[PDB]
Amino acid sequence: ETFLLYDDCRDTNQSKLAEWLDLLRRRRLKRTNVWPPFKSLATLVAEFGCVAADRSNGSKRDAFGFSNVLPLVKIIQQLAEDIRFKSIVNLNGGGELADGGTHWDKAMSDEVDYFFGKEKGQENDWNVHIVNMKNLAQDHAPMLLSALLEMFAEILFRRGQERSYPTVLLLEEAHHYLRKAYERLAKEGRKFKCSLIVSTQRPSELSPTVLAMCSNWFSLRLTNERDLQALRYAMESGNEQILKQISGLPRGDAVAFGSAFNLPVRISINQARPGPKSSDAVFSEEWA
Amino acid sequence: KRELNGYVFISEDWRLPALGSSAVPLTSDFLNIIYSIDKEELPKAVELGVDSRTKTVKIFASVDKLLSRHLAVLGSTGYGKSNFNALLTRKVSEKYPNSRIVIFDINGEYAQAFTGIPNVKHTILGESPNVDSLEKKQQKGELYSEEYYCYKKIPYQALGFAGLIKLLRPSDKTQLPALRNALSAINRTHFKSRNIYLEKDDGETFLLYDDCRDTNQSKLAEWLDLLRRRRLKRTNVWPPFKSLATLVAEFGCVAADRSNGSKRDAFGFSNVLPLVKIIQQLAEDIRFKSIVNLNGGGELADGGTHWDKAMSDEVDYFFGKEKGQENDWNVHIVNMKNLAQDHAPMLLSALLEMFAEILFRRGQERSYPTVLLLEEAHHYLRDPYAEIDSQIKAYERLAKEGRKFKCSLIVSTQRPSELSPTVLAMCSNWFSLRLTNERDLQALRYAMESGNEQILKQISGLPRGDAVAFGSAFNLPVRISINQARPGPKSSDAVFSEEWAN
Ligand SMILES: Nc1ncnc2c1ncn2[C@@H]1O[C@H](COP(=O)(O)OP(=O)(O)OP(O)(O)=S)[C@@H](O)[C@H]1O
Repeated sequence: ETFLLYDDCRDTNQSKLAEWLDLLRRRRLKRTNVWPPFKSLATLVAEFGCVAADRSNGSKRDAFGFSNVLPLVKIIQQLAEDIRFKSIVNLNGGGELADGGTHWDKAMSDEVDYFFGKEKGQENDWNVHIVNMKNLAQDHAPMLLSALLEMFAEILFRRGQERSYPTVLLLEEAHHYLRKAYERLAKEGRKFKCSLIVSTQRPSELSPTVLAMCSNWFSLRLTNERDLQALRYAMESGNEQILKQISGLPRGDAVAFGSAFNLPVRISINQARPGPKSSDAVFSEEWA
Repeated sequence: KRELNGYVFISEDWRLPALGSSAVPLTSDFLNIIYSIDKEELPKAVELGVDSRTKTVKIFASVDKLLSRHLAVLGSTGYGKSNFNALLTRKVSEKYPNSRIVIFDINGEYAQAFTGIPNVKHTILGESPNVDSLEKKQQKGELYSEEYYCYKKIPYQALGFAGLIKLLRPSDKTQLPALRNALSAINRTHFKSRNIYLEKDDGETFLLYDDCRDTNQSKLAEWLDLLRRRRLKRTNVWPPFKSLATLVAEFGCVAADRSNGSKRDAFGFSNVLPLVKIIQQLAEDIRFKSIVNLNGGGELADGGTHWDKAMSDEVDYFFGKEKGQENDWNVHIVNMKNLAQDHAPMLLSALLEMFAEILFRRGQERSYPTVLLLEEAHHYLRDPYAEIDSQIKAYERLAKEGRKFKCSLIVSTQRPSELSPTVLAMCSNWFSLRLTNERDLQALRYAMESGNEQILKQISGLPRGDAVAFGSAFNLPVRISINQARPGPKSSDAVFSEEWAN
C-alpha cells in the first residue's frame, strides 16, 4: 500500500493521516535504498506542523500551525531555487543509502578523503592540492567554508594520533570565514598534526586567541592603529622597538620574529620564479 | 636620486643625515618630482588641480589606477562636491570618446554640464505632464543641447518570481501557495475588455470571478487540476496586474463537498482576502502607477523563457548592450526627479541585482567596460525594512562581479555614518571634503587603510574647494585645490524671497 504527501493544506485524504504518521515515528513501516532530494524537506515539515485532531473520529489538516511553521519552508523554497547555490551544491540525490543506521557518517567521511586526503598506510595520488573558489559568491562563502573546517575536526578525533598523517593548510583571506566550536581546528590541531598558515590584512577582525596560538610572525606594512594595537596586545615574543618600523616599510621588506629567529630581523625577500598570476586590469585598451 | 638622466622619489623612513650637514629649502623642480607619477602612466593621466600651500605644482592621476577599482567621494553640504564629479566624468570623455558612463541623478543637475558633447542621452522616470506633446530624437555625432530628452516607465514583468513575493509579503497561513500557483499559471490566462477567463483546447471557455459568487461552482476541480498540471491552452500576451488578484481568490476559496461536486466555500476565502485587498490598493494610486506600467502588453514567446527575456531587455536599456553590438549612446543620464522616499530602495536595489546576474553570464569575453555613478547612496543602499544583514546582499555581490568583469563604481555622499562599514571597505581610493560633525569623521578612521593622522586632523577646517586625497594611486598624501568646471551643474531648488516678491 501507499500514501501521498503534499505541500499545501488541501482537504484530500485528511482522515487517515495520523494512522500513517505514527508508524513513521515508531519505525514500523518501510524504508528505502536511495537518497532523496533537498526540496522534499518542506513537505515533511508542513505535514508535521499542520496536523491536528478532528471531532469526526478522524484527523484534520489545520491552518493555525501552518502559520507557525511557514517562515522556514519559505527560506527552504527560496534556497532550492537560487542559481548561485545549486551550481555549487548538488540538490538532486540519487545516490546509494546504506543500512545499519550509519548513513550520515559515511557521507561525511567521503568528502574529507577528497579534499584533505586519506589516512596513514593507503595510497594517495597527490601531495599538493589546490582548491579554486573563483565561482563562489561573496555571501555564501562563510557558511560553506566553515562547514569544511568543522567536518575536518570531527574526523581527526575519530581517527587518532596514530592513523593521522601530518599536513599543511594555507588559508588566504581568513578574516572572511574564520569568524565556541567554530574554531576547534586552531586549538585541537597540534595533537592531530595539522599546521595552519593564515594570511590577512585586517588582524583586528580575528579572535585574540587565534592570533595568540601563533609562534612565528611575518609582518609587512601595516598602517592602521586599530591593527597595530591588536598585534601588540596579542604579541608574546618580541619588543617595542621593532613595532615602530612597521609603518615605514617598503615593498618586499618585512619584519620577522619568533622561535626560529634568535634575534628579531628586518628582511628583504627574494622574488619567486615562476610567480603567481597576480594579473591586473586595463581599461584604456578596450576603448582607445 | 638619479635614475638615467632625471630623478625619482622613494618613500622609506629609516635613513638620516650626518652631523654637520647643511640644510637647504626645496624648489618647484623637486616638488614636481615628489608629487608626480611614473612615466609608464603619463600618456593616460588626467588633471584635477593644483597644490594649496605653494600653488606652483599641478596634480595628475592615472585613469587605470583610479577607476579599475571603486572610488568614494565624501562631503558636507555647500562645499564643492558636485563640481568634482562633473569635472571628472567630463574629462574622462573628452580624452576617451569611446567610453561608457552611466549616472543615477536623483535631483536633475547633471545635464547642463554635458552641453557640447556627442553621444549623450537623457531619460526621465515617469509620465509626461502634458500628453499630446512630442519628443525629438537625435542622430550620431550631434552635439548635445538641451530640449532633447525622453520619458520612460518600468514594466512589472521585470521583477521576477521573487520580487513580487518580496513586494507583497504573505505573512500568514494560506497566502503563499496560492500566490505561487498564480504566478506559475499566469501564462495560460486570456483577457477581454474587463473580464478574465480560460480557453480550452476545443472552443469551450470558463469564467473566473473575484467575489466568490456560486454561479457554476461545480466544475472548478476539473478546470483547475488541468491548469495546475499544464494541460490547458497557452497565450501570447501579457495580462495586467489584476488577473493575479483574480486567481489568488479562486485558488483559495475552493473545497469539496462529501457530496461529489466542488463548491467555492466562503470560510477559506477570508483566509486570503487581505492579500486581495492590498493587491487591489496597488492599482488606484498616483505614485506607483506613475513609474510602473501595470497594464499588460507585448509578446510571450513560448519555450518556458518568458521571465528571463524581460530582465535581459530591461538591462540593455539602462546599462548597455553586449560587446560587438551597436549601441548608440556613450553617456546615459537617468533622472529620478519624481520618485518617492518609500519606493526608492525597492526599485533601485533590483536593477543592480539584474546587472549582477547578467554580468555573471556575459563573462570576460562578452563584457564591455563601464563606469557607474551613484549619488546620495545612503538612501537606497540599505533596505530599511531589511533590518538584518542577511538581507543586504546587492552591493556585496555587484562589487565583486564588477571587479572581475569590468564595472567600476563611484559612491558619493555626505553622511558616511548612515552607511554600513563594509560598503566603505571595498574601496581603494578616497576623496573627502570638509566634515562638520564628529561622528561622521570616525567612520572614516575606523575603515581607512593607507593614510595617517596628520592628514585627518585637518579635515574639520578645509575651506570651500579644497580637499584631501589618499590611496593606492598617490605615493604620499596631498592637500589639493580643485579647479572649476565650465559649464557646471544646476542648483535651482527653491528660493522664497523671489516668489514672495512676485
Ligand atoms: N575651486 C573652487 N573655489 C571656490 N568655489 C568653488 C570651487 N569649486 C566649487 N565651488 C563652489 O561651491 C559652491 C557649492 O558647491 P555645490 O555644487 O553646491 O556642492 P554640494 O552642495 O556639496 O553638491 P550637492 O550635494 O549636489 S547640493 C558652488 O557655488 C561653487 O561655485
